[PDB]
Amino acid sequence: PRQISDIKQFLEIARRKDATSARIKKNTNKDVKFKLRCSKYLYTLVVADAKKAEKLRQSLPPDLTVTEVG
Amino acid sequence: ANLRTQKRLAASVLKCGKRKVWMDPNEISEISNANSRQNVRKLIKDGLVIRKPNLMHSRFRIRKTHAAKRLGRHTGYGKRKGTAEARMPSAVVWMRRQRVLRRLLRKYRESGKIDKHLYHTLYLEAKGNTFKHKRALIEHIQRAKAEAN
Amino acid sequence: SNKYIIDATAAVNDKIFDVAAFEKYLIDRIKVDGKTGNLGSSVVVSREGSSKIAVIAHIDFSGRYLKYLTKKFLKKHSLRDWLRVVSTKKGVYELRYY
Amino acid sequence: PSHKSFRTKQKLAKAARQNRPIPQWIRLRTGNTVHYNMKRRHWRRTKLNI
RNA sequence: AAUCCGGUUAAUAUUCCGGAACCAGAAGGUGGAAUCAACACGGCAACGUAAAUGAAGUUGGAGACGUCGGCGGGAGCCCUGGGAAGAGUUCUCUUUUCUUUUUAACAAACCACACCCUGAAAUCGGUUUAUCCGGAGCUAGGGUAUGGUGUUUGGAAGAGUUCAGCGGCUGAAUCCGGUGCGCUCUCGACGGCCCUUGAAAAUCCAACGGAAGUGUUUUCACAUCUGGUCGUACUCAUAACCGCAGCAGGUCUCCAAGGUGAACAGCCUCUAGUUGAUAGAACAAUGUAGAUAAGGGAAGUCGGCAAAAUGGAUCCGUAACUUCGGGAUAAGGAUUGGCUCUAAGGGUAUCAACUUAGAACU
Repeated sequence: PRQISDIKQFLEIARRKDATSARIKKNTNKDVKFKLRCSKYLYTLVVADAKKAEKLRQSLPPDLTVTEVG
Repeated sequence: ANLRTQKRLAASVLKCGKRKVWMDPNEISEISNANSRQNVRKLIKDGLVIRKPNLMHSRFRIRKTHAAKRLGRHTGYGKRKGTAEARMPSAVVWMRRQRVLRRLLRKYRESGKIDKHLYHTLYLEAKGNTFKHKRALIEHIQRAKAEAN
Repeated sequence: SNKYIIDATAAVNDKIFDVAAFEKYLIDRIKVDGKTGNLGSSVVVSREGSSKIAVIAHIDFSGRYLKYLTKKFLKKHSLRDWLRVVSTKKGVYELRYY
Repeated sequence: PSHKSFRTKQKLAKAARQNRPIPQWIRLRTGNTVHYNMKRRHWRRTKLNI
């Protein structure tokens, strides 16, 4: 219920203490959806390029619990 | 072997009614053993319980009759049980005609064929039911244009 | 443009039908524009190998129609019980037993 | 109905408990004059009127 | 004040589970803004902005309201053109018949009747299905406001659904469009009616006023915490209620598919539900409920009681009388099918809807 179009701020909310988990979604149309469970909202970020998605994934801090497609 | 509760659970699981639930008559013992919804779901997966398809309500004759009546058939004096106003009210006929006439009048005024004086004259003439259809207004406008010119 | 294929490997191996009858039935029962024999250059049935029935069309065409025509002669020869037409991939229909 | 009051819940809960048959070990006691419940009640025949 | 979806149970669910939200109240904290010109700027304006102090006292607004009648918009259902998956039929015919093809609360961006500005209008013009509006400033040109049951995404495909495989697991598909005097609910702009003018309060907001005042304020963006009691099964009725009963009685309301048709009529079907009511065997009288009857046609009877006849729609025609509104569907005639066709009535060359007229043929 919160769509994020800014990569950094998605990262910063991920670093924020309210963040509990992150999820990866790989759609058939080949876009990557980074969803970040927070305390109050779920912030999702849509990226159209695979390598930007991959560099984003490794940019997530290690302490965050990342989960693959459900 | 009473299976009224097994049929009830199947209808709930299959999202249908009992009239669609079909349970194998040759597997009554196995269906009787199945007593929970998890067991009923296992029966459905195994194929011992199947939801029958919906009964046939083909609209071929209905579509064919509608297409034929669209050509002008089945609309004689013996095929009309409602009065003319009930079948097609004169109110909606007038409303359609007025909206058509006003739309064309605005198109002609904006285009430049008629000025505000002629538009207002034809507007009140149309409201007075002087113009029966779009052509009737068209010939009147052309005749008025020729007379002025 | 679009290409459709009917696999009949099981039929030809079991002598259930021959690719000749497949081709003949398709050519004389294809109702393009509502009339048979109007194949023209837009739609052409190109039969390659004695296990395949391939149609190449330059206009819109229905795989459902191909299943319909295939279902026609299956009952005409009265072995519809032993054979069923099932689609595997896009534009592919193959015959399967029980 | 579905919309109840707690006092009605209490009254129904007692009346449901009183509408039960006798324990069998009761009948085996010496000098026992109880053989069946004289106060049984069916939901159709006799109403609580509460 | 504020909750939705999917799922789960032998029986509970807007309550449980999974996911996703929301409201009210409380406290300090991070970030941002204003401030020594203490209490922000912009726009001619209608008003806008992420913030932008406001005591007492006063005042305004929301809550907060009839009824009917069309007209416009939206959503759901209905209808429909292709696509794809299965399934029905196939002696013959049918590029076809049927099922499936779904997207919640909530968050975000976007989306023109009242009003403002320029302007001055009689050859008066704008405009509605419905004649209202204008020198108290029309038309026109440019703005402002309201902004959802609309749109684009997030939710969200991972779910639900259909289908094809494996021994719980793996593959696919869930797509692209049109339409309307259509129904259901709602919404907007209006209209008519009344010696009938169609609740209150709790609650919430705003304004006028200006107490008061490194430190001050902050209806701004963030996170943190919390939410008691009681009801919740099931029936709601040709068997769970009331009639002594498992009584042909009674008993408030919501949802509401297709065809015929004017129609929530009758008649038939789809989804759903039921197939319950002692049964069987025989066709006697008398019955009960329905049917038909030659010729006559009320001779029957207290009495046309009962039954019959009439019946929709279209065209024609319609009396005495009358309170001039009616009587009137007066009365009295004509007509109606199937099929093949032209002829108009619209929308943007192509596209879409059923309503009338006329021709033949049968």
